[PDB]
Amino acid sequence: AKRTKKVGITGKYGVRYGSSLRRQVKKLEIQQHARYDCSFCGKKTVKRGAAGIWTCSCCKKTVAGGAYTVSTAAAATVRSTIRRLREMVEA
Amino acid sequence: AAQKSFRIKQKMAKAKKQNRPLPQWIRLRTNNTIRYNAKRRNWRRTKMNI
Amino acid sequence: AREITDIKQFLELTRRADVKTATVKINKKLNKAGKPFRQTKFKVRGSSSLYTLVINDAGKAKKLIQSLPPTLKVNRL
Amino acid sequence: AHAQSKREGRHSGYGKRKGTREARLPSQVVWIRRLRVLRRLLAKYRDAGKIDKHLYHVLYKES
Amino acid sequence: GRVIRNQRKGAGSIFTSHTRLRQGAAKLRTLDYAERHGYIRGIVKQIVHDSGRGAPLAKVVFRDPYKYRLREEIFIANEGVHTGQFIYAGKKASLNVGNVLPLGSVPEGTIVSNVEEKPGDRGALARASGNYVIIIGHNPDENKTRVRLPSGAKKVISSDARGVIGVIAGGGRVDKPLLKAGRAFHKYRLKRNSWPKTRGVAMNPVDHPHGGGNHQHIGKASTISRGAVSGQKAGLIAARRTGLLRG
Amino acid sequence: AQRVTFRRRNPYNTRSNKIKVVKTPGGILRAQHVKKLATRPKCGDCGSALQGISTLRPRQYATVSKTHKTVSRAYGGSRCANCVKERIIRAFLIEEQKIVKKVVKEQTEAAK
RNA sequence: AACUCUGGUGGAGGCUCGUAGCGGUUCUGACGUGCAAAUCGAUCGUCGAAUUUGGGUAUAGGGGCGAAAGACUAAUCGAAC
RNA sequence: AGCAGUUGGACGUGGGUUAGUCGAUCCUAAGAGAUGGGGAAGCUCCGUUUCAAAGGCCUGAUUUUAUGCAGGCCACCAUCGAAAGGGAAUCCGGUUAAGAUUCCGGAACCUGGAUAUGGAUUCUUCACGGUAACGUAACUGAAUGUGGAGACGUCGGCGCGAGCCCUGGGAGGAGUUAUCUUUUCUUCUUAACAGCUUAUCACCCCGGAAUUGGUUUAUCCGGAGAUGGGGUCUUAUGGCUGGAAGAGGCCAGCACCUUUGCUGGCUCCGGUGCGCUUGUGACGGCCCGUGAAAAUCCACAGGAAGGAAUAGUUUUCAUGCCAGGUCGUACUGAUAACCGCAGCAGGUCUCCAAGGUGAACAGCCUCUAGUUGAUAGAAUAAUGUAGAUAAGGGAAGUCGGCAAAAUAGAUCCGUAACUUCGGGAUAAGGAUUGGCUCUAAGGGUCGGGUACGAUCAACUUAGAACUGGUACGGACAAGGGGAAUC
Ligand SMILES: [Mg+2]
Ligand SMILES: [Mg+2]
Ligand SMILES: [Mg+2]
Ligand SMILES: [Mg+2]
Ligand SMILES: [Mg+2]
Ligand SMILES: [Mg+2]
Ligand SMILES: [Mg+2]
Ligand SMILES: [Mg+2]
Ligand SMILES: [Mg+2]
Ligand SMILES: [Mg+2]
Ligand SMILES: [Mg+2]
Ligand SMILES: [Mg+2]
Ligand SMILES: [Mg+2]
Ligand SMILES: [Mg+2]
Ligand SMILES: [Mg+2]
Ligand SMILES: [Mg+2]
Ligand SMILES: [Mg+2]
Ligand SMILES: [Mg+2]
Ligand SMILES: [Mg+2]
Ligand SMILES: [Mg+2]
Ligand SMILES: [Mg+2]
Ligand SMILES: [Mg+2]
Ligand SMILES: [Mg+2]
Ligand SMILES: [Mg+2]
Ligand SMILES: [Mg+2]
Ligand SMILES: [Mg+2]
Ligand SMILES: [Mg+2]
Ligand SMILES: [Mg+2]
Ligand SMILES: [Mg+2]
Ligand SMILES: [Mg+2]
Ligand SMILES: [Mg+2]
Ligand SMILES: [Mg+2]
Ligand SMILES: [Mg+2]
Ligand SMILES: [Mg+2]
Ligand SMILES: [Mg+2]
Ligand SMILES: [Mg+2]
Ligand SMILES: [Mg+2]
Ligand SMILES: [Mg+2]
Ligand SMILES: [Mg+2]
Ligand SMILES: [Mg+2]
Ligand SMILES: [Mg+2]
Ligand SMILES: [Mg+2]
Ligand SMILES: [Mg+2]
Ligand SMILES: [Mg+2]
Ligand SMILES: [Mg+2]
Ligand SMILES: [Mg+2]
Ligand SMILES: [Mg+2]
Ligand SMILES: [Mg+2]
Ligand SMILES: [Mg+2]
Repeated sequence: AKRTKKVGITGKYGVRYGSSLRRQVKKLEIQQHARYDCSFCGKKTVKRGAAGIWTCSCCKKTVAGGAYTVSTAAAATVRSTIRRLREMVEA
Repeated sequence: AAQKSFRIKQKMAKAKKQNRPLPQWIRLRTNNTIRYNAKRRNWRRTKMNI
Repeated sequence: AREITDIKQFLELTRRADVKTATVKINKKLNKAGKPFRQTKFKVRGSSSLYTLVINDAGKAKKLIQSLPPTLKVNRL
Repeated sequence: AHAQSKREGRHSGYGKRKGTREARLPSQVVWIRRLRVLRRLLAKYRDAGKIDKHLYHVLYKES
Repeated sequence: GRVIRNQRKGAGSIFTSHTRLRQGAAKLRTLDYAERHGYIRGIVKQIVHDSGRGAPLAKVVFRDPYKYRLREEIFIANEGVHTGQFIYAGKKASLNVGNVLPLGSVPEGTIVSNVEEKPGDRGALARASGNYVIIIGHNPDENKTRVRLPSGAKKVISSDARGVIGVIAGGGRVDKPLLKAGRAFHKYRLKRNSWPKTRGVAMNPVDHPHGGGNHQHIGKASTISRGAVSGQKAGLIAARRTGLLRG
Repeated sequence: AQRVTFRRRNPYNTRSNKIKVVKTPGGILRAQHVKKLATRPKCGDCGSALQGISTLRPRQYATVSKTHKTVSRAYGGSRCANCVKERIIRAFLIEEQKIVKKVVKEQTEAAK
């Protein structure tokens, strides 16, 4: 069933810590515990391995990433910027 | 301590061989003044402090 | 302790120039379906291991206990 | 004698209980017994041919 | 009358780092002929977790140019590098994420990390997690490169100082609340003994400049001179302004 | 129940002081000091435990014969038959792509 | 239609009740020329972690160390012996 | 020895501690610390690889050799630091007044060294089989490099094993026997080491999957090759055998200052499980925590070098031969062997851990083992200290419900305000509970034509009748609650 209405993963914290703080940690404990898809084998088997490490259980390949997501928005912007500058330099 | 060093066991051996009373013939000597063993040690009275 | 399942290997083992003593141990055992019989263990004392040959037939036991070398000291029981 | 009485079912009423139901026998243990019974029966039936794999796979998840 | 707690940290008795579990000093490869004239290919073999550090470390194995062996370097992993990735380090390296190439041989607006202050000191700037240095300038007549540091500071580095393309991995770490002193305890247990912090106003006057009184107050001004001496500097040292950052 | 004692002067439940209660031919329960369990040799590429090689404590490999410590294939007790297969396939294919790259580069530098 | 609901499963938490353990609330109980230069009894707080602890090691006196009481630094602490 | 004492941890005199395998020794941890060098009037301080001319390993295996009058290689740079961490290897039985993993007997193993025989390999000189995972008794391999082991958190449930517990049959011995009881208690054991077998996981070969299938307690896996059919492996672990019944155990009969023993029998076959303790396996959860190091040992890559007659070399195969030093080793580990002035209700780290009740390593009772020690006797005044009870009232007592009492386990019902929506909550509040005789559900293994039965077993749940001085969480154990304020 629906065990909890809105705390979700932060029902382990009970009534403590403050509701805003438990919301802020809920939105990142979902993110750091989600299974992500691998960019090398296509399977949704990427898990976090001590923040910054994201390891795929198939094919055993490990990517550096953000502390709670595989790809932060700053890093994706950096990847696009370096792609743009490399395409400008080598052409 | 049942796992001693030889230095501790050497001092323990000296203490064992010293843990004796006065010889009785020493009290019969000419101009004897020694009455008893005044450096006598027991394990229940004074710890020898290694 | 090692067990031999071979007769010729045992017999060349008794003449190894390190073996001085053997033992013939007689067990009063039971087979399957419980009939009493006479197991015989021949134990050769090598210099590193003791080798046991287990013979469940008294005819073969009598044959090998006579085929043992005469210079080798055999204990019984 | 008390063990034979307990096997016959005596000395197990409401006032002979000091631990909870889940303390006396866990609901997880009861569930594990049930699920292994149903999976054993389903695998026995599928390998005996009295159900096919397409009925077995429905009944596996429904069990 | 007593030596105070910030003064006691320089003797370094209990205030040393807790460096048992750390993988090594995360440094760039040493500046040799290969890195100075061409490039050298290494291989990422592990992305490991450093203890007391918020960012992962890439154990990148190169070949030693002069002796047949393998030289393992410990880089700070930029966000996007993976195991089995070839890392190309040197002047003739290409502009890919993870490559280690000088600030003279990159375009304007390039985003680097683990970037040096002097050419050959093996990584100094933008090494914490999520941090990066933007390359805003070049000055080829004096071999300089204007960069923007993570603090907003504009700095002029040599164009032969190196940097690793990308942002440092482990970004967004501080966005999660620690929620409890247990999480802060285990945070600082592998860094150093800088926690828990007693406030100086809770102390006695012998323990701190702020201590004492029948009410917990500071008494004198918290803004202390830069030319003040060791023992007085317990407050806001050399503060240009105070209060909230509003206008 | 008979109750056993440690046979050595270490009285603590350390990793090197594990015991096992065993019944002796005298009929009594006695502690038996078990050694540490051995770990399988792992591959140097994938880290998976590799087959055909005995699981011994590290100085027990000096006692056994050469057969127990290797497999008869290349990279015997070092790699695990799919890592070796990948190394062979990669060694063949990259050293053919090197020849292809050599003739393409020679063509492009010989055109102009 | 976005999506809701129910029954199971699962076994999280500086979660709870409570042994060992660690503390030491109240009796302002006992004792108070004591068993004891701080204990005894009941009653209590806590009990899976900011836990409890042995061994090794480091910090030494106007110095240390202090989740801060001028606390603790060998029955010695608003400056040990 | 706060009484005593013939007793003693006391007094007097002696005896006692046996190691290749248990430890130290060796390695590194946090760290201590010389050297070079720098500082300091100096005692000495810094630093631990530095800004040092810091060096030792094999020669291709050998007579112009105490192996050099030769190459070749290594770029590291003291040492101390753990009797709980890492670590080469020993077990059973017996034995003493007191020692034992140390002695004795038997059975092993490890390291170092020497070295012979058998085997193997060799006219294709440095093996062969399997498609393969890999197999084997062997089956050359220097520098150098690489890799592995050492080498690693914590919790949760599940699986397997061991020991214990429970228990059936049988072979003994002991108890009870007015009556009953095929009964109550007890013995029925198998070490290190060795051989052959033995597995989750993992891998290989065939094959090519949607009607998606396999599958866990826990939902993961499959065209990057699932299910399925064959195999390969690690040997934790189990089984059979050797050890090894000859030992040990339980008995019987005869000997009866017999030396002090002899002879004989039996020591067998099972079952069970959310059991307990422990080891372990495959997993899962957690982390801004991702949970030592080195010694040491091995393998691989490389191919320097060396070598072929009836076996030239080489043997990580087997069997043989010799050696294993030094120190510790007795005992207590505490209500008397340690610290607290002591023979002090204090403090002091840890392993093992039976039956019942019960959720329980709680409390209460017992088995093995241990103790029965603490000045005693008499009498039963007050006042105490500890434990209780009390008619009617029920906080009127007191600064204050201090102290005590009430409540309490489990099952079912019922549960408010407020809330950060997680809680509050065991809210509050209310029924039931014994015994006996039954009933009904909840399992495992055993078969089919190229619809159903034997058989075995555990304790959970629900219900019913009957029954009793309405008792029943019958001892123990075990929340008082509510409305509010700071
Ligand atoms: Mg239970
Ligand atoms: Mg449940
Ligand atoms: Mg440090
Ligand atoms: Mg503070
Ligand atoms: Mg204060
Ligand atoms: Mg052993
Ligand atoms: Mg808690
Ligand atoms: Mg609690
Ligand atoms: Mg307690
Ligand atoms: Mg304790
Ligand atoms: Mg008082
Ligand atoms: Mg008094
Ligand atoms: Mg007194
Ligand atoms: Mg001072
Ligand atoms: Mg004050
Ligand atoms: Mg004091
Ligand atoms: Mg007296
Ligand atoms: Mg007297
Ligand atoms: Mg005496
Ligand atoms: Mg040893
Ligand atoms: Mg040392
Ligand atoms: Mg050790
Ligand atoms: Mg023995
Ligand atoms: Mg003894
Ligand atoms: Mg012996
Ligand atoms: Mg031959
Ligand atoms: Mg062959
Ligand atoms: Mg042995
Ligand atoms: Mg398959
Ligand atoms: Mg335990
Ligand atoms: Mg190995
Ligand atoms: Mg050999
Ligand atoms: Mg001894
Ligand atoms: Mg002893
Ligand atoms: Mg003792
Ligand atoms: Mg004393
Ligand atoms: Mg003293
Ligand atoms: Mg006494
Ligand atoms: Mg019990
Ligand atoms: Mg029970
Ligand atoms: Mg009278
Ligand atoms: Mg009354
Ligand atoms: Mg009344
Ligand atoms: Mg009043
Ligand atoms: Mg009044
Ligand atoms: Mg009260
Ligand atoms: Mg209630
Ligand atoms: Mg309330
Ligand atoms: Mg009833």
